[PDB]
Amino acid sequence: TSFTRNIVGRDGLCVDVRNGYDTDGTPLQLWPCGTQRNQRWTFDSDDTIRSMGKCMTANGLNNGSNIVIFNCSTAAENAIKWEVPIDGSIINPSSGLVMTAPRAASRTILLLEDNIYAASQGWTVTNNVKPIVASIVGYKEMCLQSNGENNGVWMEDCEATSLQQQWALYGDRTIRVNSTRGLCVTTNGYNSKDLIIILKCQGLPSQRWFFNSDGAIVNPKSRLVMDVRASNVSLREIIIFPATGNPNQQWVTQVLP
Ligand SMILES: *[C@@H]1O[C@H](CO)[C@@H](O[C@@H]2O[C@H](CO)[C@@H](O)[C@H](O)[C@H]2NC(C)=O)[C@H](O[C@@H]2O[C@@H](C)[C@@H](O)[C@@H](O)[C@@H]2O)[C@H]1NC(C)=O
Ligand SMILES: *[C@@H]1O[C@H](CO)[C@@H](O[C@@H]2O[C@H](CO)[C@@H](O)[C@H](O)[C@H]2NC(C)=O)[C@H](O[C@@H]2O[C@@H](C)[C@@H](O)[C@@H](O)[C@@H]2O)[C@H]1NC(C)=O
Ligand SMILES: *[C@@H]1O[C@H](CO)[C@@H](O[C@@H]2O[C@H](CO)[C@@H](O)[C@H](O)[C@H]2NC(C)=O)[C@H](O)[C@H]1NC(C)=O
Ligand SMILES: CC(=O)N[C@@H]1[C@@H](O)[C@@H](O)[C@@H](CO)O[C@@H]1O
Ligand SMILES: CC(=O)N[C@@H]1[C@@H](O)[C@@H](O)[C@@H](CO)O[C@@H]1O
Ligand SMILES: *[C@@H]1O[C@H](CO)[C@@H](O)[C@H](O)[C@H]1NC(C)=O
Repeated sequence: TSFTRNIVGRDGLCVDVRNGYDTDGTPLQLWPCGTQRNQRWTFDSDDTIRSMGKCMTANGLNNGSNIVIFNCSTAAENAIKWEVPIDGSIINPSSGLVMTAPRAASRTILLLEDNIYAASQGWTVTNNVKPIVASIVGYKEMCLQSNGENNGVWMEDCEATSLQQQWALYGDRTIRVNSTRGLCVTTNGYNSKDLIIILKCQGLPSQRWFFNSDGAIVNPKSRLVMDVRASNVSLREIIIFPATGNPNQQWVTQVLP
């Protein structure tokens, strides 16, 4: 009834108990991923998440409160229970606040903040601490392709040799240009028909995505899903749109060699 994994988030860095100290109150931070014990988190059926025999703990339950390691028995019960929603958040049920990395840098200290569905609030519980590299196959068995910073994404015939068809699926729930990992698939607004482009990763809600069980790629803040505009690949426009279940909104990841 328990299992142990890393937790990968912002910029592909991992949740790390700072300096590897286990004394009560030691902050959680981002640090490059590894196998050290202070990055190994055990998920127990009691909804605790433990490292080095101690619990991930909200040191307070307010906007901006720090998350620390603390003795599981002596901490407040409200402070040591967590849930891992399917969209990749890590939520403290008592407060409703979510784990947030407010900066991308190593040594950034993790905070509970109001959920805004930001990419800074996306996490992946996994033993593979590298981004998964895949083509994103969609409408007409075509492949999603990048076309540079600030430009639209669009569909093209799948080519094993097209680097701009290769996507790094990061633990913070961002979809990144594999060959330029500072750049993120980004919706240019949260309204229906807003265009999906490539922009510098800035941890924004516009840069967060969820691969749901229906084959959709969902932007959690807007609720909207990636859509090949008008089922017309020649428009070279991918938008966000309400989920319809139609072929122009169905996507599969295909892992690359
Ligand atoms: C919870 O904490 C967040 C980080 O402190 C707040 O965002 C920050 O709000 C500051 C003004 O209080 C502003 O100068 C900062 O730029 C901003 N930081 C970022 C990165 O957004 C947040 O406050 C809400 O959202 C901001 C953008 C403003 O609209 C505030 O008026 C809001 O209160 C805090 N959230 C809440 C609901 O308290
Ligand atoms: C969490 O805090 C508990 C209360 O301070 C620790 O249990 C206490 O450990 C003392 C020193 O080891 C021991 O004298 C006390 O009998 C015991 N108190 C109680 C109420 O059990 C606990 O330490 C862990 O569990 C105890 C029982 C021993 O097995 C320790 O060796 C364990 O470290 C603290 N937990 C951790 C992980 O530090
Ligand atoms: C995706 O991009 C990554 C990062 O640039 C590429 O990975 C590098 O590949 C070279 C050659 O194999 C290795 O020597 C490095 O160790 C890799 N870097 C990292 C950080 O993993 C990768 O080849 C790209 N393409 C695919 C399909 O993954
Ligand atoms: C093994 C070990 O304790 N490693 C930690 C690492 O996980 C990180 O916490 C870093 C900076 O705070 O301090 C050490 O290098
Ligand atoms: C079935 C079909 O092509 N639906 C598309 C829809 O998915 C979206 O792209 C919209 C934008 O105006 O255009 C059409 O309704
Ligand atoms: C698809 O888009 C292209 C390019 O803009 C346009 O020329 C064409 O007529 C469109 N096809 C349909 C069926 O609307």
